[PDB]
Amino acid sequence: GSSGSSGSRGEDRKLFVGMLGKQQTDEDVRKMFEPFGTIDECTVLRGPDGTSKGCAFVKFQTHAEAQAAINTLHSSRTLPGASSSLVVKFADTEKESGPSSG
Repeated sequence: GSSGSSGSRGEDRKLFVGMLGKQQTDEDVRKMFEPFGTIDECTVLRGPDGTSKGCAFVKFQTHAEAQAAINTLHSSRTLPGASSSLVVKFADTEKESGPSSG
């Protein structure tokens, strides 16, 4: 009842996608994630042989849009030859936490 789903911690547009296949690329993911918002920055994590390690970061135009995707995309479909479904969850960027004076 207009409550429950909405409410996630981590104010960060960027998102961490997993369970990706060599077939799926920035193009697919982008056009596949766009349907849930306008993407601005999309980078895929690959190795030396341009092989999709199985993860990619997505940066929507706004947070609201970011959550939208996950809400659904998250464990939604099961890309070809992929153990689990499309694992979509907010991403985390190195931070600086610690004592203020010392």
